[PDB]
Amino acid sequence: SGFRKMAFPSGKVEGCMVQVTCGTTTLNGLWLDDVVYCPRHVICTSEDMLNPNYEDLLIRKSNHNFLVQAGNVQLRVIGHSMQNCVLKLKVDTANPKTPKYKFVRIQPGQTFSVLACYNGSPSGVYQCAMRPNFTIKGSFLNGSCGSVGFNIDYDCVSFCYMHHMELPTGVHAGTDLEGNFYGPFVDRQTAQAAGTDTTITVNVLAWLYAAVINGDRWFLNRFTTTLNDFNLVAMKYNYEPLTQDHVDILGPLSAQTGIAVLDMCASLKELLQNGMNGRTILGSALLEDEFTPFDVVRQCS
Amino acid sequence: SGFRKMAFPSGKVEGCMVQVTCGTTTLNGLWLDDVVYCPRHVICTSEDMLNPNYEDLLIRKSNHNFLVQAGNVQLRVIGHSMQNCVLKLKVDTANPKTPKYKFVRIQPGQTFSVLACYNGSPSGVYQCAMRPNFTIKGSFLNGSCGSVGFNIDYDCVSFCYMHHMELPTGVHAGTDLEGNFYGPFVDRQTAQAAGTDTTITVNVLAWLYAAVINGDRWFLNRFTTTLNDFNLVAMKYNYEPLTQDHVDILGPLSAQTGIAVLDMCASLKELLQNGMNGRTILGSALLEDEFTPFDVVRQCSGVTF
Ligand SMILES: O=c1[nH]cc(-c2cc(-c3cc(Cl)c(F)c(OCc4ccccc4Cl)c3)c(=O)n(-c3cccnc3)c2)c(=O)[nH]1
Repeated sequence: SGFRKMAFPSGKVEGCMVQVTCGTTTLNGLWLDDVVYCPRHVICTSEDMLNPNYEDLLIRKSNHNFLVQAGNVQLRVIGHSMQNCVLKLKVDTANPKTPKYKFVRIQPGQTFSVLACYNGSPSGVYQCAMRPNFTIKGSFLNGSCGSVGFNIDYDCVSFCYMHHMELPTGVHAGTDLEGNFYGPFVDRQTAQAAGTDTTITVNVLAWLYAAVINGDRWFLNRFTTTLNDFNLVAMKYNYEPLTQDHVDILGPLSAQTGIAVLDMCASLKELLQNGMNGRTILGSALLEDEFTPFDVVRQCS
Repeated sequence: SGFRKMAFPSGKVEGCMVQVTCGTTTLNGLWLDDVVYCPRHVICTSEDMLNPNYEDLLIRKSNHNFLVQAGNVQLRVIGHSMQNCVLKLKVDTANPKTPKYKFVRIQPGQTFSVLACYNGSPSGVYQCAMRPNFTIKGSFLNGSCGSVGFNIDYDCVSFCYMHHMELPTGVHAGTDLEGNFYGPFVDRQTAQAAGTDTTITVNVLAWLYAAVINGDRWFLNRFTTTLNDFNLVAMKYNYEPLTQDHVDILGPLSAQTGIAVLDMCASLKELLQNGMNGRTILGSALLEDEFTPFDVVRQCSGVTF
């Protein structure tokens, strides 16, 4: 029993983290096979940041301008190329610690673990969700760019996020491992801001089911709702609209507990209306939206 | 910026987890050098766990009763012995992945990372605190016994917890790696409950500093107070006492932030007696007590391993 926000064991990713330096810029890279992946803004100077011409800056670079450092070992860069916002550094030796891996691009609402790193060295690991506005609410200091987010399935690491920058509001933006940003963001210091954040409704419902599975029933009620009536209400609380696909995703948990999805939706509407009234659910005084339907079956009985 | 409940990276410990079976019981063991550590209640049957005589159960067992699995490899047990509530299984070959490590006993209010495993296979990692009532509010399913808790200092793993059982209320109880229980519990299937719990005051203060560091500062006020003054109100609310040791431990955060520790205690005193309005702190409507002052310094300054 019990319910914690749980990250994946970080060992397989720890064995891939290296340090990458251009002039006075140092950040992290991901060393898989004979390729080191990192953010391309490592090649900028602070004078470039406003309107960097990345292709012009890269053409001027030589292999030996890139110092890659794995532990004590300096790695020899034998080639370099650019794919979208990610720099790809060919090195002369394959990482022996390379795990089974794949690059995946995730959807808002999906969760993953972050291995926060500085100077190629892991600082800590924590569990995150991609927000509906395509940012993540991470914990990132200067030097953290190139830290990656991942899930692990059996023994295969799926890389889904690389950290690139912190927006002025204090949240974080980055790319998949093919260098395409999540969201309408670009890697230059120009005015940009995320959409209004919203609550990940399907994740909240999944978490209410987890609470029922662990024995809390104090928030259930006798009501049911239509999908459209629920969305009309939830959106007035800045909750994401719920789709029929979300309703189908919740099938298993609704079966396992004997509570229809639109019954649970009625409970959610009432919680938004009344609050918690001094009580908690799985240890939170707030409705938690960073557990997926999949995570709930993962952690739960 | 940002502030997250953050665990230590778990790589050095993942390489030590193995499976241990006696009869129809399977749980996790910790493989360091040529010794596997795990809970001694692995030698108990159904009838045994109601009132076990462990030395007699262990006498009757022999090396080949212990089935030890390191992934697909199998370790040959060449000796067995007990230290307190932990079983020590000597194997023929040393773990090549053994990290620099030591065994430590922690204090209530100290935090650590838990690597929850099943069938010797690590599954998830999370951060938690040793409660003042010597329980931990973990998340374990059947088969998690033998999972460990640890801290990393520089390059050295400090093992501080081994998981033994779930209590009837859903909180968890275990030992240090020398098999000494945390709190007044026994490894036997009998009625047991934890004492009333309290809030780790120095950790709440540290968390308030983390909120200020991150720009959340509506709760700061003009007043100061004193330990004797704060502690009279605090104990009323089931809060641990604040000691001069706690104040000096916060000095770095006060310094980094410009808010003196006795000034911050005036803020916490007021949140107790008034609560929060409709407001949150670092996105929480509860007062958070599972971050130590060192945790906040390490996270808000970038310390790596
Ligand atoms: O040697 C190194 N130099 C710099 C960094 C670094 C760089 C950035 C960064 C990168 C790019 Cl491309 C930007 F457009 C950018 O502008 C931000 C902004 C300002 C006003 C309006 C819009 C925007 Cl977006 C910033 C960064 O956000 N962080 C960083 C800091 C804290 C947390 N997480 C990450 C680090 C580093 O890690 N190492």
